[PDB]
Amino acid sequence: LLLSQVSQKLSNSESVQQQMEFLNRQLLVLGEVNELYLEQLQNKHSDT
Amino acid sequence: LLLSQVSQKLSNSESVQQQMEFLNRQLLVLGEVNELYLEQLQNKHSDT
Amino acid sequence: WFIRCRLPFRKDFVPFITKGLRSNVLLSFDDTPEKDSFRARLKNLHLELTETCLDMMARYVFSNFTAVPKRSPVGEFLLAGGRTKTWLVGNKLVTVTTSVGTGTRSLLGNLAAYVPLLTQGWAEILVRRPTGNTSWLMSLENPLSPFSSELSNALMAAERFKEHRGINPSFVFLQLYHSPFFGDESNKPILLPNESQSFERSVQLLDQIPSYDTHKIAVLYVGEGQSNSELAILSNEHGSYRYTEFLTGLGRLIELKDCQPDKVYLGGLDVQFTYCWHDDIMQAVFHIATLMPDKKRHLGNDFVSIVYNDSGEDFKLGTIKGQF
Amino acid sequence: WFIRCRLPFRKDFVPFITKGLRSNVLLSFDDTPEKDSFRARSLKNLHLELTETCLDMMARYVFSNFTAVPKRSPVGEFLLAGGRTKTWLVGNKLVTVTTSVGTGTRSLLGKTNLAAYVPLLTQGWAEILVRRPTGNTSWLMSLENPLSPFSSDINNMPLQELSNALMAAERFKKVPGINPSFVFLQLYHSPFFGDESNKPILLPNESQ
Repeated sequence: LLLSQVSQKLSNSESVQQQMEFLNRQLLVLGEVNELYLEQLQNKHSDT
Repeated sequence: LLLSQVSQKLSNSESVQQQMEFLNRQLLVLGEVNELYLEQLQNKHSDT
Repeated sequence: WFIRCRLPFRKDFVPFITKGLRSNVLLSFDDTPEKDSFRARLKNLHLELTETCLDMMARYVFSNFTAVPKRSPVGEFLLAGGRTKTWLVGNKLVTVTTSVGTGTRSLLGNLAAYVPLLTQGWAEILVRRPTGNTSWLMSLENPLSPFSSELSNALMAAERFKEHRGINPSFVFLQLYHSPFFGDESNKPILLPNESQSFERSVQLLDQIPSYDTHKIAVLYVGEGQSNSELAILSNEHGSYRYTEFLTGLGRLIELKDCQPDKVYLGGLDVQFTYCWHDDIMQAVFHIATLMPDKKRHLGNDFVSIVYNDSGEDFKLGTIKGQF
Repeated sequence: WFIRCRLPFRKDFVPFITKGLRSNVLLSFDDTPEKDSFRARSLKNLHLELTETCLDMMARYVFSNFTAVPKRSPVGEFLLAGGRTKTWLVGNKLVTVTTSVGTGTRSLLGKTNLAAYVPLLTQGWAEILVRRPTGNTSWLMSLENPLSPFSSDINNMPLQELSNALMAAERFKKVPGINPSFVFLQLYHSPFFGDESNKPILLPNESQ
């Protein structure tokens, strides 16, 4: 069981740290999109 | 006991991989909506 | 001025503002005055105004955002129909809501056994003070009672985001307000009856009224011989070139359609440019121009009008039949 | 027992309980023995402390149960690590507010054109933790009212390069933030505070 567990757990820890950094950046990408939306309205505020 | 802990976290880790994979998708949809908003900003902001 | 001033040294103003305020009042008083608390950080109308001034100072010192909220779409979906309550406390109006249990990922599709526990964490708090309303999406971290009542920690709090893609709501309220040994009626938290549709209706009507000031102004273009016409005035179109120019640079406008919500004044959704000045404290719409064509009443009801002369001694107030 | 007591029909005894409590303080002293049961809103000094602790525990465990230990998810730490903080004592409760300055983001980047207003991006997140006798519990928060579209300089917030920086971060694999004082002021500013004891107190952050 120990052999199986370490052979799985190395990749476990690595991909989990990945999983972590990926989700944090995804959460950050939301602030950008929100600012985009607000600036879109600001611009879109004026009529063509 | 220690190995039980390790294998349990393994199952939790591998089981949460579908959830980790989900995040990937949302990344693409955020990217494309970012592009859409940026180009909306283009054709309504970069005007004459 | 307290709005547009630069962020630093905004606070220290509040001392002097409050000083002038409260020294001004009490020249004819019945009530013992109440100061601020920023040392840690008919006269009825007078007190109303002073309260409003303090409210604005508070809500606007130390930072400045939109005066209204706008919860994220996935947010709204998450607490959709969650169990909610509301408590008047002082002059504020606190309100909270709590999730129901349904999982976004549960719909998205192991760990599906505790998705009610995952979901049930997040709640929402919302305060409606005189100077506008703000809110927050609350997220719990203190877990359940395991002994009495291997779980995805990060991805749990993940799904609470901005625009990505039941627990008794009294809980958090009594959390943030439970100094027990006082608050008899001076600062007594007060629940309103969920049954009391009258009280709920009154709270709604309160939401219906805007936080910023209201102004609407009628802009007219008379001609040269159109003086004292009273129809060629209104029925006019395509005013002089100079009048049209002055009109272009008159703030900003928003076309009336699906794009513009009732957020700004939508008076007369029928037909176009209807330029509308706009900032945060006040908002002035120019409800009618020559370009606009109840309508006759629409422009006969604007209390004040700017009018483009374009004649020689065109106008006297007696000319216009606009009573308001 | 009140813990082991069912979550439903838990509030029921609460007044009776404090009644049973106030009826044990009948004649020991009656300075401020008032009811104060939250059914409305929903030496003998040792006896006062007793009543305090018991009703506080009830309030903590009425309407649900929850362990008295908070442990923030990694996301919270990443966001508000080293954040600008402030703690007050509204009454016997200990309230603490913390505010993020986007430390981990600027870490993601490791350029004033970006780093100048990088924290401005995530300047919304915050965290409020309250420690009562019954333990401490907290919540992470995200204000959801955008900046003043014109009076709070949100237009001059270049973001295309920020998106480019975000892509770079993905490849990697005066005051710099808002003042947490704001949130607290918001959540308790009944301007005519009608109970002097309730007047919140800011402990001086610097004199340790």
